[PDB]
Amino acid sequence: ETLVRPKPLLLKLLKSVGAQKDTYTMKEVLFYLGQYIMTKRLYDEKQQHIVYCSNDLLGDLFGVPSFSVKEHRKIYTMIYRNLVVV
Ligand SMILES: CC(C)C[C@H](N[C@@H](C(=O)NCc1ccccc1)c1c(C(=O)NO)[nH]c2cc(Cl)ccc12)C(=O)NO
Ligand SMILES: CC(C)C[C@H](N[C@H](C(=O)NCc1ccccc1)c1c(C(=O)NO)[nH]c2cc(Cl)ccc12)C(=O)NO
Repeated sequence: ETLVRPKPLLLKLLKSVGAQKDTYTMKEVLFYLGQYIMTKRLYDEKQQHIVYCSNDLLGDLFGVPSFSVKEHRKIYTMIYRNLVVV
């Protein structure tokens, strides 16, 4: 699998949910992002596919006020703008 190196702000976010490393697979990045979204309760309680991220680090990184977990290609792109491959 492709190994990626999150930029400093994304890495800070990942490590806040127990990520240990400086290089990751995209699946690991998505896993830790999910953990962040879950533990901070950023998902809509009625519509769990909706993530709210205005005035959160996640929003500043992704460049959106909210997104749907179903927007896979977009999420991949939003994550990728915070990476570099290694
Ligand atoms: C509220 C949400 C975090 C719940 C979580 N959903 C995730 C999920 O939909 N993953 C499929 C997927 C596939 C490709 C791109 C984005 C998302 C998911 C996960 C995940 O690790 N699910 O286990 N991580 C995510 C990160 C982002 Cl930014 C968006 C979605 C996910 C879940 O546990 N469903 O049982
Ligand atoms: C070899 C090839 C099939 C790649 C595929 N992995 C993709 C992947 O990196 N998934 C994690 C992920 C997916 C979407 C955003 C961020 C992170 C991936 C998957 C996938 O189904 N992984 O199991 N789905 C993707 C959707 C988009 Cl838009 C972009 C990437 C993926 C894989 O390893 N599948 O077992």
